[PDB]
Amino acid sequence: EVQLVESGGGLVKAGGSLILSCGVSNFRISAHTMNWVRRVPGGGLEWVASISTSSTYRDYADAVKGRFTVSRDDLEDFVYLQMHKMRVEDTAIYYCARKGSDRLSDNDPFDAWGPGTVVTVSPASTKGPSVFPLAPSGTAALGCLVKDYFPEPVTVSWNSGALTSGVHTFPAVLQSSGLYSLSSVVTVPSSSLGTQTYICNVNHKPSNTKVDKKVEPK
Amino acid sequence: EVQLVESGGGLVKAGGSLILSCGVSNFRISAHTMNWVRRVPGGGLEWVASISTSSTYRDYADAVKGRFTVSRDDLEDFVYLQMHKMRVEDTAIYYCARKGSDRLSDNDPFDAWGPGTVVTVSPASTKGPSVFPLAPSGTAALGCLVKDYFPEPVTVSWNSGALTSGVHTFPAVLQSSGLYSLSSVVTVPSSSLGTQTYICNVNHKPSNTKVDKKVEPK
Amino acid sequence: VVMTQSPSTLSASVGDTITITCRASQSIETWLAWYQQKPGKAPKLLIYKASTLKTGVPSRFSGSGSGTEFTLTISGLQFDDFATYHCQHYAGYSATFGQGTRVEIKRTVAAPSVFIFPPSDEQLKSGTASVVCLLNNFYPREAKVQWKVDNALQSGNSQESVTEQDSKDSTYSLSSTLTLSKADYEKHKVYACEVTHQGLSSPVTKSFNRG
Amino acid sequence: DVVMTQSPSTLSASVGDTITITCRASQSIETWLAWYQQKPGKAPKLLIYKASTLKTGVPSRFSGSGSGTEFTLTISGLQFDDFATYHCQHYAGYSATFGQGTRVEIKRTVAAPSVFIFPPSDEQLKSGTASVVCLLNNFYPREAKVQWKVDNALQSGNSQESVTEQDSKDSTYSLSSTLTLSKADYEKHKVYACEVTHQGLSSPVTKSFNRGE
Ligand SMILES: OC[C@H]1O[C@H](O[C@H]2[C@@H](O)[C@H](O)[C@@H](CO)O[C@@H]2O)[C@@H](O)[C@@H](O)[C@@H]1O
Ligand SMILES: OC[C@H]1O[C@H](O)[C@@H](O)[C@@H](O)[C@@H]1O
Repeated sequence: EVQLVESGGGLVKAGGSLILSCGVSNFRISAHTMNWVRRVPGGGLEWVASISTSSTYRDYADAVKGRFTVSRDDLEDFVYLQMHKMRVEDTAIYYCARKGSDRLSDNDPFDAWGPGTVVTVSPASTKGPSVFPLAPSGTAALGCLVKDYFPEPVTVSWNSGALTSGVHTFPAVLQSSGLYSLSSVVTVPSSSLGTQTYICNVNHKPSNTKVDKKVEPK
Repeated sequence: EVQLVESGGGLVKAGGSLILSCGVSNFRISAHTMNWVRRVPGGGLEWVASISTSSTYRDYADAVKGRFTVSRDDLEDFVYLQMHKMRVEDTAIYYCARKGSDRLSDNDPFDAWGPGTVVTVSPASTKGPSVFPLAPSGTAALGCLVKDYFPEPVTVSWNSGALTSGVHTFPAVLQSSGLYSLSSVVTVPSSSLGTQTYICNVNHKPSNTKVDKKVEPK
Repeated sequence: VVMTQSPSTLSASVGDTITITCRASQSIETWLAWYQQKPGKAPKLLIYKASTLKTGVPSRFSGSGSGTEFTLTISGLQFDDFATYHCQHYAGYSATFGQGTRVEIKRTVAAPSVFIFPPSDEQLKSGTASVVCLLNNFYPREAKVQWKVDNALQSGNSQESVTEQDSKDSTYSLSSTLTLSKADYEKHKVYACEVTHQGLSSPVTKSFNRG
Repeated sequence: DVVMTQSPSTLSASVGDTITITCRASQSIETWLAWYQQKPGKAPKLLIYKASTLKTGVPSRFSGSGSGTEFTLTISGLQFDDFATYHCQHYAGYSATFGQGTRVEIKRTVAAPSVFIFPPSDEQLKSGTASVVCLLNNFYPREAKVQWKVDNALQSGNSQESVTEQDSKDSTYSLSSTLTLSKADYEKHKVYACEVTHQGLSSPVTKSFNRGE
């Protein structure tokens, strides 16, 4: 029996990119126009893209034109769908489908379909950080923890840029949650912990978030 | 200047699949062998895969052979890398790189590289569910909440299969965390809440997890 | 070209002869196909060029029409035929679908029995509160659940799941889970789920007070 | 298969120095050898190929030599822009293979890390997550090891680390390690400690705190 199988689905943040692929069993794709179709949550089907034999014609639904790309690999029998700038309404089950019939003509229905791969686009394309103090215990260390933001980057200054000496802002780490986190620290004279106020200025331009956190002994 | 740009990186669970693509600016890929290379966390580069002009040969590193596939689309100038059965040690920055030079010769270096896309493979390929009781506050309703598991499916029975009438086990939902969650409920006579014991048997074959939870009034 | 199917939901009895209609915004000759699709499965081609039955498809399926008006007829519904049906205009390099028709077993209207469950202490000690609302054995399928915390309409923090038609009584059931961190859950007192459904003359609310 | 090995793995030098990086092939590769520069988070850039051909536009202080199994990249007069990783590469008709990379860094004296531990802020803890932070400040060279212990129990798998580039004024490195725990798990134990080793320390350094004190 003819078979198709999609790979590559999953969760995507709005604005992100995801690439799907389709492989086959028991036929060769080269004689067929290949298609992507999606089943939206309301239940209906939406044609997404088509690629003719020899890739002579590539066609897209109006809703994805300029964001999606379809390619074919006739020698190892794969079809690809690049999805860029993804939107909430791209959320759907994506199928690869062969255009064909028992007897090929210039315009055939979709006679063979893969089982589908789920693609889910979350609505937030950005997220501002939470900012927590790293409280100081002759030299003391203090800082700010900038946690759970997306995407990069974040900038950190101290005392609106007046405190630069001794400052280290670390590279962000990608947490297992898919959110970024970084720390910014500074060492200062221990005697100043009583008099001087220390404020870290965290700016996250993607989410248009600014946070000023005062760090003081606990 | 010639340019390349990778798309499609992100977080993947071990055993999962992810597909990358590469598009270009200011040259045509058809005259070039195209390559994928990765920079591992220790800092070194590892050649991953190549595809020759006209796709005469597709070559793979020993570590990825049988799991990765490279394809080329010479008409719209894209290269693809399918990555399947992914392993923690596939975690890296992935670059597309063309074999070429100021003057193409029989054997050239990699003269143009994309900026790279980050691919992160988490070690757990499965995760067993937490099972919480849905406590019964005529006819009463009780159940079990089977939360945070991966991948599908989970099966649920009640009282080792002796209680079937009135049982509804719902389709799982994909949570924003990427973990699945489903609830199984049953309606029963309110009079039986004092004497009859109700146990939901949750089985998660992928993680070889079995849980028997007794549901009783608060 | 825009394709419009009707009805959106068709309720019928086993053995019935039913028709599904598809209308095209402009003439498409006979370039029309019909697919069946079961939940979570792939579409299956039934008929193409308006009336040609795909080999192996049972003879109780048939299609007719040309130009702008097309019909799919199922002559003697069997249990296997309850499913969604899709029409499709297909051209050489593109296609477009109608919105689909869900064919279900007809029964009398049945209002949901509503139950709300607070988070278990165990889960709550881990830092997460799952509050579950259950709509049991209702018909037809359309139901609406709204969560309110201290009379505050929630939005974006719940997920729903619905069963297929029960094999014995042809009803549906629905579970809605409102998820909140232990911290946010302890910020409010009254948790309530509000249900509307064709079988309810006014909305039904089930609630509990935290603690 | 051809294996390429670079020497040294980390090369420490001063601005203006002339330095050499060596690359060795496990079998003869004629002159099919290329050298790349790469800065953190950036793409590799081709410097030299066929062992000694400078890519057009690459500054003349870079040069390469060698054939067979022994190759060298020479940088004659290091500028600040040249502190980076350098990679050698054997490239053949279908595949290529790289050395392990050589990091060229600014040389300074050995400096032991100054270690600091931070408990989670009460604010974060009330949201249900506890991030415990360990700071290793201003050490050199870059290799250091940090381990977390909770109630004297060696932890495993619940921490992430990141390291700065060489400080612009004193050329040291700094490192942060974050141990992440749910509020529930965090309130289950008392003593939180990070333990540090570094060649500049004669014995491990431990910083700890007691939850709530
Ligand atoms: O999308 C049009 C058509 O494309 C594919 O068939 C092509 C070729 O392989 C066939 O031999 C001829 C027959 O007329 O048509 C095309 O050139 C198939 O996908 C076909 O089913 C489809 O209608
Ligand atoms: O692999 C041999 C040869 O293949 C292509 O022509 C290009 O990639 C060249 O740069 C390379 O030298």
